[PDB]
Amino acid sequence: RERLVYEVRQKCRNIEDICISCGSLNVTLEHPLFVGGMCQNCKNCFLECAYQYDDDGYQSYCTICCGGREVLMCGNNNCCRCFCVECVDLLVGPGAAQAAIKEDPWNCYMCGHKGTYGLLRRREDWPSRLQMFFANNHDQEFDPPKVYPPVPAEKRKPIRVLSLFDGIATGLLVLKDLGIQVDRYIASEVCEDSITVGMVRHQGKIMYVGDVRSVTQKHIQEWGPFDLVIGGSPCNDLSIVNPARKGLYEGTGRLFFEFYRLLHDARPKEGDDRPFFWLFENVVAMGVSDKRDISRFLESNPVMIDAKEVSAAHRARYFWGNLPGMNRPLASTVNDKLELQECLEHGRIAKFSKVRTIQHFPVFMNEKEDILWCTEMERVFGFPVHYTDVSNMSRLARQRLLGRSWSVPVIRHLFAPLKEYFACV
Amino acid sequence: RERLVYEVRQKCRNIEDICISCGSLNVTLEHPLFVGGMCQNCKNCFLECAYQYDDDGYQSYCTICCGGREVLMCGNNNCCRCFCVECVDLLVGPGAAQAAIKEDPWNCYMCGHKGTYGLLRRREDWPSRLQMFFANNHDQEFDPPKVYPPVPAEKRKPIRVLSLFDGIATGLLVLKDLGIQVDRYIASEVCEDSITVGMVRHQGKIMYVGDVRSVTQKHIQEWGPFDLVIGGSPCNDLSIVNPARKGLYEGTGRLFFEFYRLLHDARPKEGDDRPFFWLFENVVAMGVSDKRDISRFLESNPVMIDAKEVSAAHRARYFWGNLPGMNRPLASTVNDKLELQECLEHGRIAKFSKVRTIQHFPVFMNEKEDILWCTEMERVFGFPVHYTDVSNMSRLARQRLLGRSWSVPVIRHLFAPLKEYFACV
Ligand SMILES: Nc1ncnc2c1ncn2[C@@H]1O[C@H](CSCC[C@H](N)C(=O)O)[C@@H](O)[C@H]1O
Ligand SMILES: Nc1ncnc2c1ncn2[C@@H]1O[C@H](CSCC[C@H](N)C(=O)O)[C@@H](O)[C@H]1O
Ligand SMILES: [Zn+2]
Ligand SMILES: [Zn+2]
Ligand SMILES: [Zn+2]
Ligand SMILES: [Zn+2]
Ligand SMILES: [Zn+2]
Ligand SMILES: [Zn+2]
Repeated sequence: RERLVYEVRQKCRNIEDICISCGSLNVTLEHPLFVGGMCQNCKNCFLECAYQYDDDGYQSYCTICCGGREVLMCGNNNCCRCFCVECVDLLVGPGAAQAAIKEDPWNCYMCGHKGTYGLLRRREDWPSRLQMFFANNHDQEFDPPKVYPPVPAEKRKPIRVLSLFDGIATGLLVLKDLGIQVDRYIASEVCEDSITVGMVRHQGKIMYVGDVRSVTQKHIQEWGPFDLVIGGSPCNDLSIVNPARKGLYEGTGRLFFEFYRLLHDARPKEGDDRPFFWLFENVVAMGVSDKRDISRFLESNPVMIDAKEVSAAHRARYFWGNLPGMNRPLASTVNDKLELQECLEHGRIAKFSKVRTIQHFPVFMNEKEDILWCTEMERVFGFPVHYTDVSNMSRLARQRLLGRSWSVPVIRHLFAPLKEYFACV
Repeated sequence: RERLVYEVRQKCRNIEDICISCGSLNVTLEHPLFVGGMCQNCKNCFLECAYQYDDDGYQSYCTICCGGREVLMCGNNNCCRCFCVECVDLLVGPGAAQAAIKEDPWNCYMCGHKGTYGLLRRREDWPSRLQMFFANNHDQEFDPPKVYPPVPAEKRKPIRVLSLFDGIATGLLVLKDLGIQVDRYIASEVCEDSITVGMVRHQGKIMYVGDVRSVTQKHIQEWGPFDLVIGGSPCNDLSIVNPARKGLYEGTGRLFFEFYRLLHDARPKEGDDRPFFWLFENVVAMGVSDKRDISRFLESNPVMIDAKEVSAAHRARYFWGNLPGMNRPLASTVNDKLELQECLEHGRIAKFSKVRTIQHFPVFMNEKEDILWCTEMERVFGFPVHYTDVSNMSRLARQRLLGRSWSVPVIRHLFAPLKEYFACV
């Protein structure tokens, strides 16, 4: 693309007529953040790569092209973006990257105070375009989810939940917080610590099953009709945060199908018009063909929901499902804490306003750099105070346990219209 | 196990009380071919490894322990077994392997003419035990397939077939050979050569679809009710014959679920008691957890069927399904050719009686070593004479095309009782 952008700056080619990521001429889209066109292969790359972060908490690849060999990290607080040397040679000029390295307090171009440069200019409604960009994923066209008519209030009954990959029983907790009567809560999980957390916090009510692969269709039938089936595949191997990324499709992908199977096992037959609901959860840093196969099998379009809208964590997650109002915008109640500082312990001050979890140690306390405490990690994700202090487990394990979990106010947002279909306390 | 077999030969321990594969004390089974016990981990290893062959046409690992670091290949004609140096040190004695290397015309212990040795003796009903060994896979317990009562002859109608991973239309060909009227034959396939083969040989009757992943439930509904859904996942990546074995679960495993999905899409509802039948096919050289997940999802027990019983090829394949009489023993009609020589062209003589396809070049013609000709490969698998000579394709591709296919008399054996449920020509 060096010669093509030579012709762009000579006013012989429009920058909007060229794909600013790789220099392709097959322009179909516009680049959502900056000025230029966008080809489809770069859209797939952008889907996979944009929200991939390294162990330093900064982006794994360049923000522009979603590739790049050596990148520029950003000095500005809470910003995690990177711009590779090659991109800066076109849009800011030749040698601007090598000169920009030497600028010790440097701000990236999404954070630049001027907001206007010569060849590169920032497009104004970029957050709106970022939200629209996932609606722009009409390549995987699917039929709209079947809307079930509301059951009258006197006729409502307690909800029954099959919860696969339950973890620390975030789903049941949220259902309690919403005041929905829970007839029963069947849960499959294999990690003993998470089992214990659920046992204690939910007071023996949870009927514990073993591995998901031991659950047969006969099991599904004899454990009574289910009203709500929920689950989230393992995300630790999909996430770029784990240093030992042996594979992505291995382990986690197989377990996905387990959800798939039991979903069909729990689904009412056609002609049985009783209300039935399901939710699957996954990370945004995933493969495109992976995401397609998931969308193909669950026969639906993903919704991306980021917890930043309602909580103090960057937690962007896909939610497939047929719960009513899964698309509607997220509202943050006053109880929710949109600033990191409100979630800290007294005596601590946060330089950060959000913690990126999908400047390693986020806290300045007594002029020293510390990790968030376990009870604060609970407060960040919306869990009740001292939620995971049940058994005698190490801090590393307990942090890990909290880290995998669903963001509580997001899950409250999703589960809230179920109150219109089931009984209240 | 060296010290344990020291105590075995001192008449202080029974060889039947020790696992002769790895020396484990957790004896649950008996070794099917030879004298000793067998632990469960070695059973899983034996399931994965026994029918794995290298590119030389001989076994990938030792026959005894299904491991081994350096193996002894067998001199006897058509025998492909290998025995590693370590195994021969216990059962035949120390240094017997190094001395046995020096014996230039050497026979392995499954082929030895005496049939009786000191520590190792061959158990007599080993083929019967080999057949029973797959019935011995009761670890994956499942309910018996639902038997549908026979429809009266006057009421019978033409069969409708959804055929995924169709290849060269072996299924429709076999249905024609059985004289079953075929209302329609919907087929998904992506390889153009195989499409062409089916087009020509089946005279435009086949309605060709694209990739299986583009077939929706709506497609399944609007293409009319299906009476028979069949398919076999890609086996080239699972097979050890391809040198570039990057993975086994990638590509082929994902495509398996496609079958799974469309099967549920094509299945009649409960309460609709109309006859419906399905068949899935796969190779025997596969992983145990892979085989378990397949058995879990199709909710059935595999049947292993080897084509040697009815054809001139070693073609051991798993068949899941609910077709009546899928367990019953295979009969070879006089038309079928149990000897390789009958399948050769005139002027050729086969040293081999069977061709192992899952001394590379199987034929001595004019005192020279040659590959089987394409028309003979067709004759080996039971295809009609000159079946794949349709378009202008290379020999390597055309052999490959034939190689993937289902064995015709095996498929005839499976499909034969469908004549009791549908209309005849
Ligand atoms: N085979 C298996 N069966 C059930 N759970 C499993 C499993 N393998 C891994 N898991 C669990 O699946 C979870 C995935 S992340 C769980 C998030 C959950 N929604 C929460 O709020 O905590 C992990 O806790 C892991 O322990
Ligand atoms: N995505 C896909 N959709 C349909 N077929 C595919 C496919 N990917 C690979 N295949 C085909 O699946 C076949 C698997 S082996 C086919 C055997 C078949 N029963 C026969 O008699 O020939 C291959 O021919 C391969 O071309
Ligand atoms: Zn591009
Ligand atoms: Zn870049
Ligand atoms: Zn910045
Ligand atoms: Zn053993
Ligand atoms: Zn061995
Ligand atoms: Zn032999």
